[PDB]
Amino acid sequence: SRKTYTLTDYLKNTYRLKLYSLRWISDHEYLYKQENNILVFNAEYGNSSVFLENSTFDEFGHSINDYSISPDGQFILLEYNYVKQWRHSYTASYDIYDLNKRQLITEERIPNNTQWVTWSPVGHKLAYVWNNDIYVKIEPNLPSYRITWTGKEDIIYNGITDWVYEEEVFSAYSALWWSPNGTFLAYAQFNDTEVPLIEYSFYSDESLQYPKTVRVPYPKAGAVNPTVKFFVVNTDSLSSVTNATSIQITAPASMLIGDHYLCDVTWATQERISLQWLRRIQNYSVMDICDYDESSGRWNCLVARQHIEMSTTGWVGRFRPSEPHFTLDGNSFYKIISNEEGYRHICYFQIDKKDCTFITKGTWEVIGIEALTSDYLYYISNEYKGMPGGRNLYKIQLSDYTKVTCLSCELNPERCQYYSVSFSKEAKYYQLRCSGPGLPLYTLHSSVNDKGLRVLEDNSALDKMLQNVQMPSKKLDFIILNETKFWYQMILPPHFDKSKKYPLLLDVYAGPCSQKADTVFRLNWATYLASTENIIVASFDGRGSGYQGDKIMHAINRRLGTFEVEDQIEAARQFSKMGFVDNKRIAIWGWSYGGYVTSMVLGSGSGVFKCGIAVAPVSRWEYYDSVYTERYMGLPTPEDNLDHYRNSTVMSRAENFKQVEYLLIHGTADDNVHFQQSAQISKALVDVGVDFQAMWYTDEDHGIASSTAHQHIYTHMSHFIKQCFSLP
Amino acid sequence: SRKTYTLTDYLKNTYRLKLYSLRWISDHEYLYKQENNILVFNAEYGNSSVFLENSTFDEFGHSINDYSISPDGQFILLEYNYVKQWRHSYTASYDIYDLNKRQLITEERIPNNTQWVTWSPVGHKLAYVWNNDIYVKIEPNLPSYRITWTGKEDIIYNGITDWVYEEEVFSAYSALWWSPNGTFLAYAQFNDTEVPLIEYSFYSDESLQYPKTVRVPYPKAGAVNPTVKFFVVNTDSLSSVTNATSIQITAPASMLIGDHYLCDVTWATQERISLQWLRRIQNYSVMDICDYDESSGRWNCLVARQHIEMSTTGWVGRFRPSEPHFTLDGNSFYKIISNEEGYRHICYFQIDKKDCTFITKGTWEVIGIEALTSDYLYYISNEYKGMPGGRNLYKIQLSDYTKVTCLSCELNPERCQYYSVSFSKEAKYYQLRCSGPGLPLYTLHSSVNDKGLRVLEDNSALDKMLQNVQMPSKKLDFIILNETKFWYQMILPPHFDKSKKYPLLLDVYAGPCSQKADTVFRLNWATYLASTENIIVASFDGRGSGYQGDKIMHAINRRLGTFEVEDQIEAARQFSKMGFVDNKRIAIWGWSYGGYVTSMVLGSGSGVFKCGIAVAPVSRWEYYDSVYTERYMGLPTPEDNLDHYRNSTVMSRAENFKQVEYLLIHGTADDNVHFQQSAQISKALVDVGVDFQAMWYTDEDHGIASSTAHQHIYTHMSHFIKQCFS
Ligand SMILES: *[C@@H]1O[C@H](CO)[C@@H](O[C@H]2O[C@H](CO)[C@@H](O[C@H]3O[C@H](CO)[C@@H](O)[C@H](O)[C@@H]3O)[C@H](O)[C@H]2NC(C)=O)[C@H](O)[C@H]1NC(C)=O
Ligand SMILES: N[C@@H](CC(=O)N1CCCN(C(=O)c2ccc(C(=O)O)cc2)CC1)Cc1cc(F)c(F)cc1F
Ligand SMILES: N[C@@H](CC(=O)N1CCCN(C(=O)c2ccc(C(=O)O)cc2)CC1)Cc1cc(F)c(F)cc1F
Ligand SMILES: *[C@@H]1O[C@H](CO)[C@@H](O[C@@H]2O[C@H](CO)[C@@H](O)[C@H](O)[C@H]2NC(C)=O)[C@H](O)[C@H]1NC(C)=O
Ligand SMILES: *[C@@H]1O[C@H](CO)[C@@H](O[C@@H]2O[C@H](CO)[C@@H](O)[C@H](O)[C@H]2NC(C)=O)[C@H](O)[C@H]1NC(C)=O
Ligand SMILES: *[C@@H]1O[C@H](CO)[C@@H](O[C@@H]2O[C@H](CO)[C@@H](O)[C@H](O)[C@H]2NC(C)=O)[C@H](O)[C@H]1NC(C)=O
Ligand SMILES: *[C@@H]1O[C@H](CO)[C@@H](O[C@@H]2O[C@H](CO)[C@@H](O)[C@H](O)[C@H]2NC(C)=O)[C@H](O)[C@H]1NC(C)=O
Ligand SMILES: *[C@@H]1O[C@H](CO)[C@@H](O[C@@H]2O[C@H](CO)[C@@H](O)[C@H](O)[C@H]2NC(C)=O)[C@H](O)[C@H]1NC(C)=O
Ligand SMILES: *[C@@H]1O[C@H](CO)[C@@H](O)[C@H](O)[C@H]1NC(C)=O
Ligand SMILES: *[C@@H]1O[C@H](CO)[C@@H](O)[C@H](O)[C@H]1NC(C)=O
Ligand SMILES: *[C@@H]1O[C@H](CO)[C@@H](O)[C@H](O)[C@H]1NC(C)=O
Ligand SMILES: *[C@@H]1O[C@H](CO)[C@@H](O)[C@H](O)[C@H]1NC(C)=O
Ligand SMILES: *[C@@H]1O[C@H](CO)[C@@H](O)[C@H](O)[C@H]1NC(C)=O
Ligand SMILES: *[C@@H]1O[C@H](CO)[C@@H](O)[C@H](O)[C@H]1NC(C)=O
Ligand SMILES: *[C@@H]1O[C@H](CO)[C@@H](O)[C@H](O)[C@H]1NC(C)=O
Ligand SMILES: *[C@@H]1O[C@H](CO)[C@@H](O)[C@H](O)[C@H]1NC(C)=O
Ligand SMILES: *[C@@H]1O[C@H](CO)[C@@H](O)[C@H](O)[C@H]1NC(C)=O
Ligand SMILES: *[C@@H]1O[C@H](CO)[C@@H](O)[C@H](O)[C@H]1NC(C)=O
Repeated sequence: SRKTYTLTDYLKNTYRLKLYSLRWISDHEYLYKQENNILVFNAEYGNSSVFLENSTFDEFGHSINDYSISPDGQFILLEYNYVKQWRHSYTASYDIYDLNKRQLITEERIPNNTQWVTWSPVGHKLAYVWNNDIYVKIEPNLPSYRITWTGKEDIIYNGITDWVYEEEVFSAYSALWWSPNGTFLAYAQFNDTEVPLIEYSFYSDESLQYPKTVRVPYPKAGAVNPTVKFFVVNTDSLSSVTNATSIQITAPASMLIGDHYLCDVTWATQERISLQWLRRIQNYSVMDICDYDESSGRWNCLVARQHIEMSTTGWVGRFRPSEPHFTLDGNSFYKIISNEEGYRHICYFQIDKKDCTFITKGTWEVIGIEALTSDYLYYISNEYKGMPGGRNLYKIQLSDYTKVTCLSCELNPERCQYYSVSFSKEAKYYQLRCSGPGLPLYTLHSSVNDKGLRVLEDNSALDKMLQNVQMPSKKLDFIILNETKFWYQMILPPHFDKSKKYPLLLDVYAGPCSQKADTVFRLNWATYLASTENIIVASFDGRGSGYQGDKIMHAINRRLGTFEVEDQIEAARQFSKMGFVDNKRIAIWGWSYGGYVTSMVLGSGSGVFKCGIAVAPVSRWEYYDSVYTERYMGLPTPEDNLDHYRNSTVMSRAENFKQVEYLLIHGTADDNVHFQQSAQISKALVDVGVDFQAMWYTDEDHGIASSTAHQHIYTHMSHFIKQCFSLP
Repeated sequence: SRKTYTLTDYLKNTYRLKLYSLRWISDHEYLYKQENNILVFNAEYGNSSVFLENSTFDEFGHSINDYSISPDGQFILLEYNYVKQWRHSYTASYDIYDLNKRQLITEERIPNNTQWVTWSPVGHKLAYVWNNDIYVKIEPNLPSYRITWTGKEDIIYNGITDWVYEEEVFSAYSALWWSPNGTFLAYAQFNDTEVPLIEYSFYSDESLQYPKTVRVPYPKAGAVNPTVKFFVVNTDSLSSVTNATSIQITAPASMLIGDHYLCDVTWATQERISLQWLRRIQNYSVMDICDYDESSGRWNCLVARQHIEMSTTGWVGRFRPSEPHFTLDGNSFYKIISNEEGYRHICYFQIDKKDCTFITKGTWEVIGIEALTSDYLYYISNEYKGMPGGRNLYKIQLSDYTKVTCLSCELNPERCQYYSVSFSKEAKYYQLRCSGPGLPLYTLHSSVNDKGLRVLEDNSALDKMLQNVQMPSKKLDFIILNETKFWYQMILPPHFDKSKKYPLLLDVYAGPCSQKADTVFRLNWATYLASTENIIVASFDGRGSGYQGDKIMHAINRRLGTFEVEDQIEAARQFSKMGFVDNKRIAIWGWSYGGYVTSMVLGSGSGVFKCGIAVAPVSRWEYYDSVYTERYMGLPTPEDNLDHYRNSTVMSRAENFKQVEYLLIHGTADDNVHFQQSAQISKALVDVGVDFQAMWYTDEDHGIASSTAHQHIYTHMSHFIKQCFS
C-alpha cells in the first residue's frame, strides 16, 4: 500500500517544491523568470507580456546563468562563464544587451574575470570590480573610468570583501553602495597585508600532474585581522576631471583606538549615509551619520549624531549590529535592538537624539523590518501563538503604536505558520511566501486594504503526488528545564505509534542564535529516515539558541562547547523518557558547528548515544576565523579567554570515543572549516587507539554540494546509520 | 589447548626474533653493540672485551642513537638529535670522542643539522655535508675545510642526493665516495632548478595554528629531471687560504646527447675510479674507467676503456646496472649482467677488453657478488634445488670455474634455505645469516677451510615460547601456466585440513623484479590472520617478478598494470580450484605497488574477489616519479608510450568497483606516493556513485610506521577483513 519517501527520491529530487521568484521592477510590476522567456506582470490585474523571448540569445554561443535589467529598462546585463568562489563570491563574463536597439554592445566590454558588477539604482550607470579595482561606466558602450589603482590580489580589495568579511560580516562579495539616485558611489577597501594565509592542496581533474596549493588570507582566532577604510566618490564628476577624488570617511575615534570592523553601510538620502562600526571585542558598536558638505566637498559626521549600541551580557546583534530603516527625509530611522529585557524590538530614533523609543515590546522578537511607508512599518516576528519558530507579517501604525495588525496570521493557520515577504518598490503590493508547516504557498496582496489578489503558486501538483506516498509527520512542541521552556521538533515515521519503541537520531546544529525547531516544511534526508527507515529524527533548541531573548541566546557567551552541548544530551534523555524511544538506539549527527557539538557530545562519556556522524566539524576554536569565533569567545590569550579556548576542543575528549561508533567526514578543499580541523581529530583518536569510520571528499568544500558528492555522502551516512541501528 | 598468535601479539611484539648485528673492524675482530656497552670479539676464538662502557656517556645530556668508530680506532663519532627525513636521509648533531685521551672534543665541533658524515676508509679523516655543502676535517679537533660553496636548499646538492636519487638510484642520502686510502674524495652535485615541487599540507601538533605546506623537488613521470655533475678533490693538498680544486669528470658523450643519470661509482684503485651512466631511456648505460694523471692533475677516462651495457627487451639491471668488483690491480673486474638467455650471471672483464667471459651459467641467477679475493669470488644465488625464492652462499675458484662450492646449502637444509652473508675486512671470516624457513640462525666461519666456528645466535628462546602457541605453517610451491612455472606461497592456518573450505586473502606486491614467494620466516599480520582467524594468506609471483630470468621479468616492459594484474587474478582462480578455498570468500590487499595492483584487480570486473584493501596505492603512472616510472614505462608522450600511461589508471575502472567492497588507505604526508593518488581514486569513485570505505592518516608518510598509526591501520584493516569474511 503506497511507497515511502526513499533515499533515491531524496537524492534524485523526484518530489520538487515549486517556487515563485519574482523581481519587482516598479511599484506596479514584476518580472517572472520562466525558464524559457522572461515575462513582465501587472500586479493589479495579473496580466502579463513577454519581456524577453527565449530565443533572443540562441546564437550567443554561451550558456547564460543569469541576467539583470537596468532600472530604467533600457539594458540587460548577461552573465556567463560563471565560476564560483566562496559562499557568495564568484567571477564571470558579461555582455550588455541594448533593448531599444535590440543589439548586443560590442565596444568597451566589461572584462572577463570580473568579480562584481551592479547597475546604479536609477538609470543605467555601471560599477564593476576587476582585478580588485573599481571601474565605473556612465554609458554601457563608452570607456570605463578607473576609480582605484591599489587593487592587489590577496592583498588590497577595493569594492569587494576579503574572505572573512564576505563570510562573517556582509554575507556578500560586494563592497560598494550606490547612493539613491546614482550620484555617489561609496565603497570599502581591505588591507590583508599581514593576515596569515590558510594553505591546502587542490587536486583538480585527473589530468593535473602536480596538485595546486590554494592560499587564502584568512585570520584564525586572535591572528592579525584585515584593516578597512571607507570612501565615497562623486560619479557625476568623471567627464570634468581625470582621477575623480575618492573622499575618505574615517573612524569615530572610539573605534580607531584599536582593531575594529565596518559592519554596516546604509544610504539615508541623496546626501546622507550612515555607517556602523564594531570593535574587535564585539560588545560595542557606533553608528555615524554623515552628510555631504556641498561647499567643502567633504563628508562630515557630527559627533552629536552618533549612536552607540552595546551589550553587557554578550556581543551586539544576532550575528552583527542590525541595519537602520530611514524615513523619507532621513531625519529619523527604525532599528531592531535588544530592549531592557533582552528581547529584540523595533525602536525609533531621531538622528540627533541620543535615546530611541521602542515601538514594539513583549516576550517575543521582531525578526526583521520589511518595509516602511509614511503610514506604516511592516515587520516579521514570532509573536503569534507564542511560538519562536513561527513567523508572521505585521504592520504597526506609525502615528499610533497601539494599532498593530497581523497580515498573515489568519490566512490559513493550518497550513501556514512561517512567512517571508517581498514588497513592490513603494510598498503598494507584496508577495507573501508561506513555507510551512504545509506545502509552500505564494500569494500576492495590495497594501491599500491588504486584500489577497490571488494565488501565485500553491504546489497543488506536488500535493497530488505526495498523497500517494506514506509521508512522515512533524511535531513541534516544548519541554521545560529549570523554569524555562525549550522547543524541539520530531520528524515522525508514518503511522507513528507511541506504543512502539523507535530508534532516534538527534539532528543538531546549535550554534549561537541557531534555530532547528520551526514550522518550515522540508523534504530532506530526515524525511527519508523517518518515512522509509522508521527512525524518529529530532532537533532541540537549547541555551544559545536564538529568537527567544538574550537570556537564552547569551547563555553561552565566552563558553562555546558547554551548555549547548549539555542541553542536547539532556534533550535526548528527556526524549527517551517519553516512552516511544528505544534507549539502545539513540544517535546524533550534525554538519559544521553541528559537527562540533556532535563530536563534543560523543566524547562526553554520557553513555546516551550509541553512534554519531560529524560532517566538516570545528575541532578547536583557535582553528576557526576571528570574526565569528571571537564574537562568542573573546581572544585566545591568558589575559582574556585562552583557558576556555583550550578546554573546549574535541581532541581533549578522544579517550571517551572508545564508547561509541563515530563517522568523521570532511571535504579536502574546505576553505571555511579547514580540513585541518578533522585531520587533528583523527590524529588524536589514532593516538589514544580509538577505532572510528572516516571519509574524505576530494576537492569538495564546506558544502560537499557537488551533485555526485552530495549523493555519495548521504548514501554513505545512510549505510552507517542503518548498521548502527541493526536495520536495512 | 594453547593460544594462537593474536593481533596484539603482532602489534605489541610479544614474540621477537633475535638478531646478531656485528660490525667488522678488521680481518680478525668485530664489535657487538650490546644495548649497554659495546664489546669487541676475536673471530678465531670467541673471547671478548669491553670496547666502551655503557656508562661512558651518562652525563652527556643527550640520548645517543648511533655511533661510528674511526677505522684507526682512535675516535668515536656520537650521533644524537636524529631527525628523520626520507627513506634514508636524516639530519643529526655529532660530537667526536677521543679514545686515547678519553675526552670529548670541544673545539671545531661538527655543526648541528649535519646531513651526512663519513670517516675516510683509513685513518681518521672526516667528510660531512652541512647546508648542502661538503666540508673535510683532516683532524677531529681542527677547523674544517669547505670544499663546495654552491650548496643551496632544495636547489644545489653537493655530496648528498636529492629526493629521486635517494629513493630510486642510490638507495642512500650520501653522494660522496672516499678513495681506498683516503687521499681523494669523489662526489656528485644534484641541480634541481627546474624540477617541479610536490606540495602538501603537514598539520603537526595540535598547537600549530596554521598548517605548514611542505615542498619537495620531485620529478613526476616525464617532467624536468635533476641534472648531475661528478667531481674529485685531493684531500691531501689542504689550505688555510685556498679552495681545494675539485676536478670534474664529464660524460661519455653517448650520455651528454640527452637527459641521463649517474647510477654507480666504484673506486678501483688508489688512482682509478669507475663510473656508470644511464640514459633517461633506461635500456642503455656506459661504464667509464678513469685514471688520475699525476702530471696533469686531471682524471682521464680512455674511450677504449668504456663498457656498454644495454637491453633489447627491457631496462638495464634489476633496478639499475649492477656494480663491478675490481681485482687487486684494478685491471680486471667481475660484474653481474644478463646473459644471452636472460639469466643474470657473473661476467669477468679486463678493463681494456670489450668482451667479458661468463663464469657462471644456467637457469637460475646470481643474486649478488659478496666478496672477492685473489683465490675466489664469493656470491649468493638461487641455484639450489632450482628454487628462485631460496638463497645460498657459493664460492668459485677464479683459476678454475669448474670448482664451485656451495658453502651454506647443506648446513641445515631443513631449517635454512635463505642466507645473507657478512665477511671480515679481508674475507678471512664470514658470518652467515639464515632467515628461513625455520627461525633465524647466525653462525661464524673461517674462510681457510670453511669450518663453522660457532653458533652466534640460534633463537632457541623464541623457539621455546612458540611451541606453546598454535603457529601457522607455510607452503612454498608452484603452478604451471603456459609451460612456465610460477611460484606461490600460502600461510596456512594451524591444523590445516584440506577437507575444509577456508576464506583466502591474496597478499600482493607484484612490482617489477619483486618476489613475494620465498623461504623467509616472518611474524607479521598474515601470521595473525592465519593463526587466529583461520584465513589462508597467499602470495603469487607472476609475470614481471624477479630472480627468474628476463623472459619473466621483462614481460611487463612498457606495460605496467597488465600481465602482473591478470596473473594475480589467474592465481586466485587456480587457488580456488584447489578444493580447500571458499570461493565466496576471496579477498586481496597490498601496499604501494601492491595497492595499485589490488585496485586494478578489484576494478577488473573478474568477479573472483569479494573485497580488498589498497594502502598508499599508485593510481596513475603520470603521478609517480620519473626514475622508477620511466624505467618500465618509457615517456608519457604521444610519440612514445602516452597511450598505455592513460590506459593503466585505476580511475578508468571506477565503475567496476560497484561489485566489490573496497577499503582505500593513504597517509596525508606521503612524500613518495602522494596523497594525491588516492585523492583521485576516491574522486573517480564518487563521480560514478560507488560506495567504499576510506581512512586517511594525518601526517603519516609512505610507511604509516609511527607506533600509534601502525597499530591503528592494522586494527582497522583487521575489522574490515573479518567483516568481509563473516
Ligand atoms: C643549475 O641549473 C640552472 C638551470 O640550468 C642554472 O641556471 C641558470 O644560469 C645560466 C648562466 O649561464 C643562465 O644563462 C643564460 O644567460 C646568459 C646571460 O644572460 C646567456 O649568455 C646565456 O646564453 C643564457 O641565455 C640561465 O638562464 C639560468 N637558467 C635558469 C635560471 O634556470 C644554474 O646556474 C645551475 N646551478 C649551478 C650551481 O650551476
Ligand atoms: N560562518 C558562519 C556564518 C553564520 O553563522 N551566519 C551567516 C550565514 C548564514 N546565516 C545567515 O545568513 C543568517 C542568520 C541569521 C540572521 C539574523 O537572524 O539576523 C541573518 C542571516 C546564519 C549566520 C557559519 C558557520 C559557523 C560555524 F561554527 C562553522 F564551523 C562553519 C560555518 F560556516
Ligand atoms: N620507489 C621504489 C624503490 C624500489 O622499488 N626499490 C628500492 C628500495 C627497495 N628495494 C631494494 O632496496 C632492492 C631491491 C632489489 C635489489 C636487487 O635485487 O638488486 C636491491 C635492492 C627494491 C627496489 C619502491 C616503490 C615502488 C612503487 F611502485 C611505489 F608506489 C612506491 C614505492 F616506494
Ligand atoms: C495589463 O492590462 C492593462 C489594461 O488593459 C494594460 O494597460 C493598457 O495598455 C494599453 C496599451 O496597449 C492602453 O491602450 C490602455 O489605456 C492601458 N490601460 C491602463 C493603463 O490600464 C497593460 O499594458 C497590461 N500590462 C501588461 C504588463 O501586460
Ligand atoms: C589618481 O590616479 C592616479 C593615476 O592613475 C593614481 O596613481 C597611481 O597609483 C598607484 C598606486 O596604486 C601608484 O603606484 C602610481 O605611482 C600612481 N601614479 C599616479 C600618481 O598617477 C592615484 O592613486 C589616484 N589618486 C589617488 C590619491 O589615489
Ligand atoms: C541626485 O542627487 C544629487 C545630490 O543631491 C542632486 O544634485 C544636486 O542637485 C541640487 C539641485 O537641486 C544642487 O543644489 C546640487 O549642487 C547638486 N549636487 C551635486 C552637483 O552633486 C541631483 O539633482 C539628483 N538627481 C536627480 C535627477 O534628482
Ligand atoms: C566588553 O567585553 C570586555 C571583555 O569581556 C569587557 O572588559 C573586561 O571586563 C572583565 C569583567 O568581567 C574584566 O575581567 C576584564 O579585565 C575587562 N577587560 C578590558 C577592560 O579590556 C567589557 O567591560 C565589555 N563591555 C561591556 C559593555 O560589558
Ligand atoms: C631503447 O628503448 C627505445 C624505446 O622503446 C628504443 O627506441 C624506439 O624503438 C621503437 C621500436 O620498438 C621505435 O618505435 C621508436 O621509434 C624508437 N625510438 C627511438 C629511436 O628513440 C631503443 O631502440 C631501445 N634500445 C634497445 C637496445 O632496444
Ligand atoms: C519558448 O517560448 C515558447 C512560446 O510560448 C514556448 O512554447 C516554448 O516552450 C519556449 N521554449 C523553451 C526553451 O522553453
Ligand atoms: C573574453 O575572452 C574571450 C575568449 O573566450 C575573448 O573572445 C574576448 O575578447 C574577451 N573579452 C571580453 C570582454 O569578452
Ligand atoms: C596596507 O598595510 C600595510 C601593512 O601594514 C602598509 O604597508 C600599506 O601602506 C597599506 N596599504 C594601503 C594601500 O593602504
Ligand atoms: C538547570 O540547573 C541545574 C543546576 O545547576 C543544571 O544542572 C542544569 O544543566 C540546568 N539546565 C538548564 C536548562 O539550564
Ligand atoms: C649497562 O647499564 C645498564 C643500565 O642499568 C645495566 O642494567 C647493565 O647491567 C649494564 N651492563 C654492563 C655490562 O655494565
Ligand atoms: C683473546 O684470547 C686469546 C687466546 O688466549 C689471546 O691470545 C688474545 O690476546 C685475546 N685477545 C686480546 C686482544 O687480548
Ligand atoms: C648546537 O651545536 C652547537 C655546536 O656544538 C652548540 O654550540 C649549540 O649550543 C647547539 N645548539 C643548541 C640549541 O643546543
Ligand atoms: C672559493 O671559490 C668560491 C666560488 O667562487 C668562492 O665563492 C669562495 O669565496 C672561494 N673561497 C674563499 C674563502 O674565498
Ligand atoms: C694513498 O694513495 C696515494 C695515491 O696513489 C699515494 O700517493 C699514497 O702514498 C697512499 N697512502 C699511503 C698511506 O700509502
Ligand atoms: C597464458 O596464455 C593465455 C593465452 O595466450 C594468456 O592470455 C595468459 O595471459 C598467459 N599467461 C602467461 C603467464 O603468459
